[PDB]
Amino acid sequence: AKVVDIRIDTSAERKPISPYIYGSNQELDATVTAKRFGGNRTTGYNWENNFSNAGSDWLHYSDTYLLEDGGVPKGEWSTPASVVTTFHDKALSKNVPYTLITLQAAGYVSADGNGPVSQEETAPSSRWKEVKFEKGAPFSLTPDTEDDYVYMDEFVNYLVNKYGNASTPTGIKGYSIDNEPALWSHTHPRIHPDNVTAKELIEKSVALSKAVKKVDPYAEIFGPALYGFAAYETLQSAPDWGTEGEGYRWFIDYYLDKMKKASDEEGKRLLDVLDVHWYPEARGGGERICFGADPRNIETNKARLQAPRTLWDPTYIEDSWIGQWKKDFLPILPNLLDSIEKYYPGTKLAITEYDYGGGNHITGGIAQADVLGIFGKYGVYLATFWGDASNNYTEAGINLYTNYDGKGGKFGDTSVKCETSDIEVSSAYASIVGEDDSKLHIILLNKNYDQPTTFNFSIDSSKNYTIGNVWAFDRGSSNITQRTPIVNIKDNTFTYTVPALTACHIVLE
Ligand SMILES: [Ca+2]
Ligand SMILES: [Cl-]
Ligand SMILES: [Zn+2]
Repeated sequence: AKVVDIRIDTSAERKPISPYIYGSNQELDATVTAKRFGGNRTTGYNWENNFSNAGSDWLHYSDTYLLEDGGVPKGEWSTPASVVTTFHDKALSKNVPYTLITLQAAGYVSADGNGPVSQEETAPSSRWKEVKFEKGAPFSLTPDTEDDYVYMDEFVNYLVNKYGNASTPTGIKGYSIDNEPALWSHTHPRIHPDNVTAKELIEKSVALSKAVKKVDPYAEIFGPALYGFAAYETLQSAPDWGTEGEGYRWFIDYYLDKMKKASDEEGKRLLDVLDVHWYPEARGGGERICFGADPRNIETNKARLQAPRTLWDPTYIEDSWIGQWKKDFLPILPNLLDSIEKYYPGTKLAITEYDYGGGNHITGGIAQADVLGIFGKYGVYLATFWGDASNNYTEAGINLYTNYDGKGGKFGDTSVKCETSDIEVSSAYASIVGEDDSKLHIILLNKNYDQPTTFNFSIDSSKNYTIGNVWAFDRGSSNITQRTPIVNIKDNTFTYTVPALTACHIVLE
């Protein structure tokens, strides 16, 4: 039998878990705690008329896709910002406390919904409106659709007028500086044909942040929404990186340092949240764990289970180009957080797109639960999964934290010390509520593929626990079901054997 010791000390290493790590980009069958309006379609979205452009995703079409996909009623298609107000209204109706709205920085937004934009209609042209961050004339709630410009501060003003500012109960809390700027010239060449420079990205980020914060001083600015590691390192070989990056280990440090400098000159914080996208490059069984992975490939599934360790564990070297060539930047979350500490202390960290794959397989659910445990433990502020409602095991992984009992039961909001003797076969995360250890929550993941694992728990707490109720999912179902409670707790010790490939949430009282 495989035997693993779990040691918890409810008084030790206490740290808040940000509530907003359990979010999504799409409409999921899960209770989520943040919603992001972002990704490729948001770069060219025009709040005045709701048109947007597919870019490379579909023939550079300008059309009504976001109206249709967001479920906006036809009677509101010509109402300013109806894509965004439907998106936020839906989030509020689902009791989601954080909405993150992407603002447009690549330079232009769709003028029309008339179909493909030719290369000869690359902006500026009749097919586009130029974005300015500051109107510099009085705002209107009925923006002028006939002129040549779309104003970001006027868009924010419309939202704040409707919902209140970000400090209020219904306000939109965060705005993103566009999406994947190092891919603008690939995804949106008809808006931004040139490869983005580091200098342009800082100039725009600073200017947009200033413009937003004049309207809503409480709103959080997120950037740069980088697509993946090569953008973290060099802004995708940006044309000015050889000069701008002198003395910087990677583009992340340059971005933090320059946003801090601009904030110090301005006299207020202009970057609230360092925002990146992380689609694992980890491979197993001869393929990446996401983007077309075969769920029959057991070696891929095993690699998916271990891949979350690249986020935090210095001993884990994944099979990928990042694991091979970029060891100096792994594990990735401590590297990002260390950069924040060195170059812009107090900046938060968000993972605004990610997907570990296997979302309809038990290993996608276990990996998802592991990732959410890591985000909480290591201090990520906000995270939003990218993927649809067919990812039933990913959704179970989210609900294990946000709604394990179907009536709103949730993981605690204060992380506490919880160590496993075998980080390969298992993960375990523990939390309490506020400062109170009366209820101790434990997420316990058995990564053993084809055998049970016996866990010997030893807990140091101010309480003497007498029952552990249990909810779990497994290969039999992604529905989270209540299991027999743990009852033989002797001096805050117990033994609990869990079947192969099972994810559990234990609630001790
Ligand atoms: Ca206009
Ligand atoms: Cl990018
Ligand atoms: Zn689903």
